[PDB]
Amino acid sequence: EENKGSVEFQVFCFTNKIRRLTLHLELHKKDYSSQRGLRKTLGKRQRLLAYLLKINGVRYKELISKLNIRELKTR
Amino acid sequence: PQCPPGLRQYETMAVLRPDMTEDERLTLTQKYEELLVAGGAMYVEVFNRGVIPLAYSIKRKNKAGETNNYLDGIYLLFTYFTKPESISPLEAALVTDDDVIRSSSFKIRKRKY
Amino acid sequence: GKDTIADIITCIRNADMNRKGTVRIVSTNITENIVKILLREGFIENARKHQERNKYFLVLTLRHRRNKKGPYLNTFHLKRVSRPGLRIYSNYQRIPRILGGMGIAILSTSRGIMTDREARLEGIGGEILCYIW
Amino acid sequence: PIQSGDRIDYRNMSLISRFISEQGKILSRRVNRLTLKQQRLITSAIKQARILSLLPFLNN
RNA sequence: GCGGUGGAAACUACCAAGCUGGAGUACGGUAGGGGCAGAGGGAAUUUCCGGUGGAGCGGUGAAAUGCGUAGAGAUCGGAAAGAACACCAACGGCGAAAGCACUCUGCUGGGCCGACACUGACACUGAGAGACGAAAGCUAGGGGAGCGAAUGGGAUUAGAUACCCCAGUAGUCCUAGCCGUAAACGAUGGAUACUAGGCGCUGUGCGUAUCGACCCGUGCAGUGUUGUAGCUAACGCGUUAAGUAUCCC
Ligand SMILES: [Mg+2]
Ligand SMILES: [Mg+2]
Ligand SMILES: [Mg+2]
Ligand SMILES: [Mg+2]
Ligand SMILES: [Mg+2]
Ligand SMILES: [Mg+2]
Ligand SMILES: [Mg+2]
Ligand SMILES: [Mg+2]
Ligand SMILES: [Mg+2]
Ligand SMILES: [Mg+2]
Ligand SMILES: [Mg+2]
Ligand SMILES: [Mg+2]
Ligand SMILES: [Mg+2]
Ligand SMILES: [Mg+2]
Ligand SMILES: [Mg+2]
Ligand SMILES: [Mg+2]
Ligand SMILES: [Mg+2]
Ligand SMILES: [Mg+2]
Ligand SMILES: [Mg+2]
Ligand SMILES: [Mg+2]
Ligand SMILES: [Mg+2]
Ligand SMILES: [Mg+2]
Ligand SMILES: [Mg+2]
Ligand SMILES: [Mg+2]
Repeated sequence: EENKGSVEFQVFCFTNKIRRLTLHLELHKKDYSSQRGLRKTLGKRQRLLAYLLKINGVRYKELISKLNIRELKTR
Repeated sequence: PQCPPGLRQYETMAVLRPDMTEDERLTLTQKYEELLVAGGAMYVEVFNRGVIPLAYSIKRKNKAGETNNYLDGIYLLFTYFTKPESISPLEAALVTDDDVIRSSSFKIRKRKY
Repeated sequence: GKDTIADIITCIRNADMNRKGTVRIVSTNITENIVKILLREGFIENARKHQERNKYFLVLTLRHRRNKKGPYLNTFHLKRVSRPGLRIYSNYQRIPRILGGMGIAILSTSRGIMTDREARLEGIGGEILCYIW
Repeated sequence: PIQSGDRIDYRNMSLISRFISEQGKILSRRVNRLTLKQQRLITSAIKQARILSLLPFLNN
């Protein structure tokens, strides 16, 4: 289905699992074990994005405008 | 065969006071079957084994204020498929009743050894 | 595998110190050429290539134990020089020579890989890959 | 030699009472010669049964 | 050494396209005291209310303080409260570390394994910076059985501001925060590659054994004990290196 390994699909799966995790992190604030994972996965997504910005400028801008991902920290 | 579509499998044991009749027992039966089915249970399968002496004496206070000391007990066994969301009230709803002296519920996992 | 050259070298050094004649190494233009050269200098018995799952392996036969394994007068040394951290180059008049010439120095130059001998004949300098005793 | 061919639970009392001491203590894995997985499952079972008063903590 | 010009193109760098074995994604499995939250459980202890009973209990190297005829302890029957979870438990399990174990349910973090299903170097490390971080401690509100700094009595002693005994407040517990230190120890930063074995365990996978439990041999992933090469000032370390090399702090 599409490419399940494609950059943009992966970044999506990540952004989505993160915004999902957000609710759990809001309800139970004392769970640090889970937050540590969040920070890890966010790291992954951020990496892929940096990579994709290097490789293709167009696909990148399209993607972060599409998935409502916050603009990059290289500015 | 049993096949849940987006549900969790469950077993529940309930222990009731020995002083009960079969009509009061079936009324409880009916009641809890209805709570389950009202909670989205597809397949309520109930089974009964009543009146066994307990390992140990248990005490239950009533709403009438009675201290009831038991020896025997009524074991009700429930296989049912409910959403993980809806198992929440059931357990307390079992605790709250004066007729239910000891309740416990288990999730069932497939055995692979 | 930050450095590939160093790694080949190491697999040799290790298999050597443990008295085994046979080594598996992973091939590459560099690897292959270096091993060729190693053969024409004569530090190693025989080379050959293998392939599986799109992987290439040069197996190296190695010079037999010295008149037993316990009593070894000689080992076969190897040393990385230009390495990712610091790359060493040399002109024609600084070209290294090893133990008065008993050992050999490998150079990558404009004309390809060679020993110091070749570099002196042709008058070329370049990047010094490693030394061999 | 000895083995579990039947699903072990808290309601197979025959089973669990094999692996229980006279005093109702749980016997160790080294004694019962069970795989670690088994032993754990037994243990939790015994505790659950103990709560449901199917088997006693202490004796009479 | 700097500057101009003419050549070479291996290696670093650049530019264009490719490739999976590195790193990930999906898919399917499976073990687990991972974490947060919510239910439920029983011993034991302490106090209180009774019945019995009627001189000592309790404690120490030996004593005494103490508790007791206003009925102690002992024993049976009641309630009530808090805290900790016997056996399992193991030279076992998960966790980044701190740590995590009566039971259960729910929300969720990782791990590992087998398949090409996919992307195609997306890697490793990390100055600054951020999060977590035993116990003691602190602010605010609760809670207060046991234990117990401080404190007091009793001893012991030349003395005893100690060790022992009798009491006993903070604190230990919960909620919301601060503090950021420990022999926070493997006294061993991280990643990758590569180099005998023997005996063990945990997870899975394969073939065999039966056609389901073993069983065997094996493939991985981690974990434990001896030990060869090699290393080391010795002790020792030894595929989980303190070995042979590369990179960053
Ligand atoms: Mg120069
Ligand atoms: Mg010049
Ligand atoms: Mg070229
Ligand atoms: Mg490229
Ligand atoms: Mg009780
Ligand atoms: Mg008394
Ligand atoms: Mg571990
Ligand atoms: Mg999980
Ligand atoms: Mg492609
Ligand atoms: Mg720092
Ligand atoms: Mg903090
Ligand atoms: Mg504290
Ligand atoms: Mg103070
Ligand atoms: Mg005390
Ligand atoms: Mg004093
Ligand atoms: Mg006290
Ligand atoms: Mg706090
Ligand atoms: Mg320090
Ligand atoms: Mg230190
Ligand atoms: Mg066996
Ligand atoms: Mg291993
Ligand atoms: Mg050791
Ligand atoms: Mg050793
Ligand atoms: Mg050292």
